[PDB]
Amino acid sequence: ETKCTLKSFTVEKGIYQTSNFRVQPTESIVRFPNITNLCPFHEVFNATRFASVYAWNRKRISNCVADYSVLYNFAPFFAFKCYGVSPTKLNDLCFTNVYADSFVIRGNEVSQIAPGQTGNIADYNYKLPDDFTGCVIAWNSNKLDSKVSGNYNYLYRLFRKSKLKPFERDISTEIYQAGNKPCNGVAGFNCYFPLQSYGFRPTYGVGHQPYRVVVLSFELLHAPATVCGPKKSTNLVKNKCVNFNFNGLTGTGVLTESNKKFLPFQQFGRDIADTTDAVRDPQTLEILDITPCSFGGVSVITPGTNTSNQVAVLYQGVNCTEVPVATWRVYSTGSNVFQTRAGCLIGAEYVNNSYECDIPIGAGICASYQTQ
Amino acid sequence: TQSYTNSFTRGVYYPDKVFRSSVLHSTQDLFLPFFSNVTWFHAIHVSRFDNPVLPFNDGVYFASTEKSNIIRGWIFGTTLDSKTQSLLIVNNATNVVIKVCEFQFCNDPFLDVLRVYSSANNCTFEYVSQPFLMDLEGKQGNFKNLREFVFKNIDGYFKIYSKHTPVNLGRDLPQGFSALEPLVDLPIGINITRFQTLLALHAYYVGYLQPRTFLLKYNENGTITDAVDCALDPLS
Amino acid sequence: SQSIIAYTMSLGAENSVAYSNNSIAIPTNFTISVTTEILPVSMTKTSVDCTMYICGDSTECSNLLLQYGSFCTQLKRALTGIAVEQDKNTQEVFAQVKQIYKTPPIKYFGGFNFSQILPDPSKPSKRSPIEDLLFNKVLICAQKFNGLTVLPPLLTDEMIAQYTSALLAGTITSGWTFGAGPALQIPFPMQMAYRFNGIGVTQNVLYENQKLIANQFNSAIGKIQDSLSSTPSALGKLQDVVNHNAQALNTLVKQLSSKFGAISSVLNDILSRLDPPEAEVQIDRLITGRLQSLQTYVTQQLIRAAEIRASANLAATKMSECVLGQSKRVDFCGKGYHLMSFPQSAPHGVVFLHVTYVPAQEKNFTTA
Amino acid sequence: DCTMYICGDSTECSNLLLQYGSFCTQLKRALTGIAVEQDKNTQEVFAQVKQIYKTPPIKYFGGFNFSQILPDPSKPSKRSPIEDLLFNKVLICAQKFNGLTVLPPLLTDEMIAQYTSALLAGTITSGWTFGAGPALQIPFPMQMAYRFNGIGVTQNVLYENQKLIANQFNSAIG
Amino acid sequence: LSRLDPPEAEVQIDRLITGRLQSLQTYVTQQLIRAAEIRASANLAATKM
Ligand SMILES: *[C@@H]1O[C@H](CO)[C@@H](O[C@@H]2O[C@H](CO)[C@@H](O[C@@H]3O[C@H](CO)[C@@H](O)[C@H](O)[C@@H]3O)[C@H](O)[C@H]2NC(C)=O)[C@H](O)[C@H]1NC(C)=O
Ligand SMILES: *[C@@H]1O[C@H](CO)[C@@H](O[C@@H]2O[C@H](CO)[C@@H](O)[C@H](O)[C@H]2NC(C)=O)[C@H](O)[C@H]1NC(C)=O
Ligand SMILES: *[C@@H]1O[C@H](CO)[C@@H](O[C@@H]2O[C@H](CO)[C@@H](O)[C@H](O)[C@H]2NC(C)=O)[C@H](O)[C@H]1NC(C)=O
Ligand SMILES: *[C@@H]1O[C@H](CO)[C@@H](O[C@@H]2O[C@H](CO)[C@@H](O)[C@H](O)[C@H]2NC(C)=O)[C@H](O)[C@H]1NC(C)=O
Ligand SMILES: *[C@@H]1O[C@H](CO)[C@@H](O)[C@H](O)[C@H]1NC(C)=O
Ligand SMILES: *[C@@H]1O[C@H](CO)[C@@H](O)[C@H](O)[C@H]1NC(C)=O
Ligand SMILES: *[C@@H]1O[C@H](CO)[C@@H](O)[C@H](O)[C@H]1NC(C)=O
Ligand SMILES: *[C@@H]1O[C@H](CO)[C@@H](O)[C@H](O)[C@H]1NC(C)=O
Ligand SMILES: *[C@@H]1O[C@H](CO)[C@@H](O)[C@H](O)[C@H]1NC(C)=O
Ligand SMILES: *[C@@H]1O[C@H](CO)[C@@H](O)[C@H](O)[C@H]1NC(C)=O
Ligand SMILES: *[C@@H]1O[C@H](CO)[C@@H](O)[C@H](O)[C@H]1NC(C)=O
Ligand SMILES: *[C@@H]1O[C@H](CO)[C@@H](O)[C@H](O)[C@H]1NC(C)=O
Ligand SMILES: *[C@@H]1O[C@H](CO)[C@@H](O)[C@H](O)[C@H]1NC(C)=O
Ligand SMILES: *[C@@H]1O[C@H](CO)[C@@H](O)[C@H](O)[C@H]1NC(C)=O
Ligand SMILES: *[C@@H]1O[C@H](CO)[C@@H](O)[C@H](O)[C@H]1NC(C)=O
Repeated sequence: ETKCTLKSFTVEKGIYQTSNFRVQPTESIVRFPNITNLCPFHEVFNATRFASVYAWNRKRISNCVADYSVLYNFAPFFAFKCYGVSPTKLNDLCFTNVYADSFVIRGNEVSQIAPGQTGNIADYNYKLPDDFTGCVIAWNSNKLDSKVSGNYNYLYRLFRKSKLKPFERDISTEIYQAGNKPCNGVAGFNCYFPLQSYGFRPTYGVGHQPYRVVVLSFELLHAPATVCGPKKSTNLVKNKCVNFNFNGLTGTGVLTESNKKFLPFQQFGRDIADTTDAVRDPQTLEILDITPCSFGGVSVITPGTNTSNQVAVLYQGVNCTEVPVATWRVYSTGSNVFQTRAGCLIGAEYVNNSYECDIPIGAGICASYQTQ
Repeated sequence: TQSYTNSFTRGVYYPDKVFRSSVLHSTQDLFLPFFSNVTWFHAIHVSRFDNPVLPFNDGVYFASTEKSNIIRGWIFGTTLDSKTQSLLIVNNATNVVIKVCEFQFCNDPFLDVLRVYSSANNCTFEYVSQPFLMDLEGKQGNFKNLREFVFKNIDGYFKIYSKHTPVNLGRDLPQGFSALEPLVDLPIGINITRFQTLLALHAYYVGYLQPRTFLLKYNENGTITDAVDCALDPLS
Repeated sequence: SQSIIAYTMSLGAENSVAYSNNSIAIPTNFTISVTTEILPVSMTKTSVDCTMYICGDSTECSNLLLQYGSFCTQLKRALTGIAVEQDKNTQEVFAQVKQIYKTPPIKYFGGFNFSQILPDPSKPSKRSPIEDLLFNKVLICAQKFNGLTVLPPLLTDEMIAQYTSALLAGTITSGWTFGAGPALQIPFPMQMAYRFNGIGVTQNVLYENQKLIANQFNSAIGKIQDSLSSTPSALGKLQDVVNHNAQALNTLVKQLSSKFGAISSVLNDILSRLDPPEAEVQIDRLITGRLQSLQTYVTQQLIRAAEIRASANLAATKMSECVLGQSKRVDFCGKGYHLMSFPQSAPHGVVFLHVTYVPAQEKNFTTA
Repeated sequence: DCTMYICGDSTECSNLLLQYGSFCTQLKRALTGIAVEQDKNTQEVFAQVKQIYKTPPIKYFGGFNFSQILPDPSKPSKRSPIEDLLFNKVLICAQKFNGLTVLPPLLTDEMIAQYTSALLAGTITSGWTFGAGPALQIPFPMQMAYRFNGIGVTQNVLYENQKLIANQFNSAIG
Repeated sequence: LSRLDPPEAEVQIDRLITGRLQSLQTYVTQQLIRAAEIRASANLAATKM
């Protein structure tokens, strides 16, 4: 490795740095609350009547177990575009608050429901924010949501004075003002009806039929999570380098015990470096302290290829007693372990004599190729 | 009957739900400025009522020292009419009957020489829970309990913080420091711009918040003990 | 009854001299004084790892760290060079003597009192009282968990004191000879007579006024400890170095929590909330931001190390000239005529105690 | 100033200046350190004397002529003739309107001349003694004799050849 | 800021900000390097005085 890090077949006498080492995690643990009640998703997708376009039926999903697999009972899925998050990882996530908006449109405008897009539905009926996160779903409903004479229940806005700000219903039967005649409710020439109706019949085709669309909006931030995926809980392990997934807080640690005095309304913990330090167990409601995982560089002490081919390692600032990483099989060599202030020295003895210094190490110690 | 006084150093609340110790963290948010002008309202009808509707903007700091249950509830919303959506809060002995039912009239006292929500048509979210206004009595009236509340709403949700202080012993808005622990954070999407208070038959402060930058100090127990403004004085 | 008052800067007391054709002024008394000088010698060694810092424990992020050439085989070399020169600085400053000398058992030097600077065997640390005061007037684990490591110097602060003790014991029983050839013994009053003979004063002045000179030296050395312990900021140069290094590390580690025009500042969050194929957009922004934030730190460190090497060189020169001999340069080894100097260690620095000669009482005369 | 330079008087631009960490709390510190050391440099160079000395009224130093370097009371600036030549051989507002400010030094060029005058008046009536202890008077020819005695030349050379040396000095300074 | 609306205006502004940040960091570094070599001369001037 020393010959590889610096391009040569002959390394001069001295000390060199090659690479780093880190302790490796052993097992994975997942902790979730006892909440088991299913979410009302199965009702919002499977309903009888949907609202109009200008007045959508916004719903808020409270705390429950959400299974993002029941919605797959709907086969077609004309569009399943997810913007903020990847759909595949939708199951293994936790959200703060979830909004669902369901309504019905025509095919030619199904592509219009997206951030940063303009038109008639996207400007006069429903505008999404540019930084929107969530998913959109659309399916075909011509065969069971149409009449031979047609359905005129659904109407969409066509004329508006000003651009619609995102997430703003505009239910208002105000007569359009055009031309130069101040209409006072005449609703005649130059004063149009803002809402125009639809007609749905089984004789139409794709792009001329009603499609049912539902949009889900999320928000991810440090807050008590109410909606979570159906991932199974696990057990608790302490004083061992493990990776944890506490309610969205994922990362490696040791998870010792703590003596902190968290207030009853606090959840997380921080430090002067704005890094997570302490956590509150979702189920047992105790306080755990998260200290990171032993890591550090390594060094090789060589007397030079001209003399010999025997080396020693200088694991920087890790205790030999517990974690000397115990791959080139030089670990805890018999009678070759020395615990100095610099770190773990493997491959050299420690005599009680004193000579001049050849290869400095640290805190005052020197290595040499002295003969017996 | 409106009197005026000095708000002193008051109205500091925990901005986030995290734990910090021995930190000098500084944050920018809606706060009550130091040494602001607080209006001491006054009314009495125990000799209908003698108070019009107060304006609401950027939240309200509300403090009072009542006897047992004289002042109970609050009314929020626009125009306080049964055409728009309004919020009601009533604090009785055992529960809170907070609701977002639509109403315009909810009180027919008729003091001699309930009738709550007289017209409630289309109700909405309810959050019945433990009562807010509770007091402990040491069988002496030397120390009058002081109750402080902060109401605000930003990007959804209704944030209500509160604190009790038995330290007061005869002064209005005393010198000292006391942070407010969060109590209620419930979700409502209605639009609020007008504010009024209730009163029980058979003392009243109003403030206003502004966007300011504060610097707060935490102790080793995680409790805020001091805070400084960054616009009041050049030394600050 | 106080208020802030603004005035015009002054320059000093107006003085007038009475120069004439035949008029001279000669002093009739002297005054031995002790000055003090403080010099930084070295900062704290440090090392930074790119991979753990820029792309924490993520092979997906580490793969994208390529296509940037080798921007991290040079930062390591620069930091290693800085650490090596930091190790060399103290070796240059202190290791001026080939051997180690021991203080004599019986301490009696013509009446002079050196107990304030000689090692005290009572305390196990084996340090002079002045060094104790210097050691008592001059978040850590968080940086350890981000790839920033702090290395120990290759001279523990228990053999540096040995070097200082050897120098100070050689300079009181051998004069300046031990800096050129073999050490040669000489009584202390004779050495002071020789030092007086080097600033144009005959030696008979010393031997006729010895008790007074010894008392003046003792009084001068007595109050320097009080002045050091009572001045609000005397060791103000070393603390500036420590504060600058701590602030640099703090502002480097704080930069990790910045969006840099990306959705989040956490690699785990972006790696779990999004799929690979479009995830190499935010990661690039984070990598670029962190690369700039680390290059700035390295450049600042190089610039700061230059100005501390430029001071370590001066400290070495002052040790070679003021201590191992007598310096004729004006106003170099302290104000006034120079007699001798003593070194003392301090955390990442040295403190020189200069002994200087100053005339006291003038008298007018007529000359031809 | 970062804000006026990078995003001139535009709150919309200033909002985007975040998400870059603190890249402008360090430039201010660096520039402040540079300014402080610039102020310290001249203080270190010039302020070598604790007191301020005055030139004697009657000027006659063994025949030497110092009028070319001593302050001239005729000009109100109180500067030597040589300093006048040095001062006469060594778009501005546009930079002021971009956030780049120029600060004045904390020594006006009318008390630096006082420091130089004090040094030069001390060095001709006291020799080198005023740099170590109290200033002591001494005639100028005696001082030159002492200075000759310091380069391995006996003093009797000076006192036997004085007018010639004075003329050579005057011609050299001219 | 006047010819375009906010929502897509945060594209050119980023380029301007980046360019100006680099152009100012270069100036600061040059100033530090130049100040070092003038301090190194002020010290010599003080010694010579
Ligand atoms: C040259 O300067 C030295 C230092 O000041 C002079 O020595 C000091 O002389 C004064 C005058 O007597 C002493 O003050 C008195 O001393 C007696 C001693 O018992 C004391 O009882 C009085 O309360 C008062 O302090 C002073 O002690 C003495 N300094 C020392 C260290 O002994 C010296 O006299 C001067 N030379 C000439 C020729 O005047
Ligand atoms: C040396 O002699 C000169 C001249 O006699 C002294 O200077 C005078 O001192 C007296 C007494 O204080 C003053 O009244 C005069 O005004 C001084 N003359 C001038 C031109 O300044 C001088 O003080 C004597 N030296 C010492 C040390 O006293
Ligand atoms: C040298 O100075 C030290 C400190 O001033 C002297 O130590 C003091 O000695 C006196 C008398 O013996 C004691 O009353 C003090 O308590 C001592 N102080 C300390 C801090 O120990 C020492 O005696 C002096 N040396 C000689 C030879 O007199
Ligand atoms: C010192 O030198 C100056 C300048 O050379 C002399 O000033 C000149 O004096 C002569 C005769 O008095 C005049 O003709 C010149 O016009 C003067 N020149 C200037 C620029 O003023 C001065 O006289 C010399 N000092 C003495 C004592 O002779
Ligand atoms: C959908 O709902 C109807 C009634 O609301 C019910 O009869 C039907 O079984 C449901 N089907 C699915 C797949 O949920
Ligand atoms: C979850 O259930 C366990 C089993 O009874 C119980 O000990 C624990 O307190 C419960 N936690 C919550 C948050 O309901
Ligand atoms: C050691 O280096 C010298 C240098 O030229 C070389 O000649 C010699 O062969 C080397 N030793 C061995 C064993 O190769
Ligand atoms: C290893 O050393 C560290 C510090 O030197 C210490 O904290 C730790 O307890 C040691 N290991 C054991 C098993 O004692
Ligand atoms: C060397 O010193 C160590 C530390 O005191 C001690 O444990 C060891 O026994 C010594 N070895 C010998 C041979 O004296
Ligand atoms: C508060 O406002 C009133 C009305 O202008 C004014 O009279 C009073 O002085 C103000 N309070 C203070 C402390 O200035
Ligand atoms: C308080 O209100 C709750 C909720 O309506 C009610 O059940 C309870 O009886 C009330 N108690 C009193 C004393 O009015
Ligand atoms: C309240 O509900 C009734 C019936 O549920 C409805 O007729 C009325 O329009 C509603 N009020 C509104 C929507 O303002
Ligand atoms: C709230 O209602 C008032 C009055 O109807 C209106 O002026 C204001 O714009 C509304 N605010 C919001 C956020 O809807
Ligand atoms: C922290 O709480 C403990 C527990 O009662 C108490 O003893 C200590 O005084 C408190 N310290 C502070 C600063 O509040
Ligand atoms: C000094 O010498 C000059 C030159 O002759 C003379 O003019 C002056 O009067 C003398 N002053 C004294 C005090 O002797």
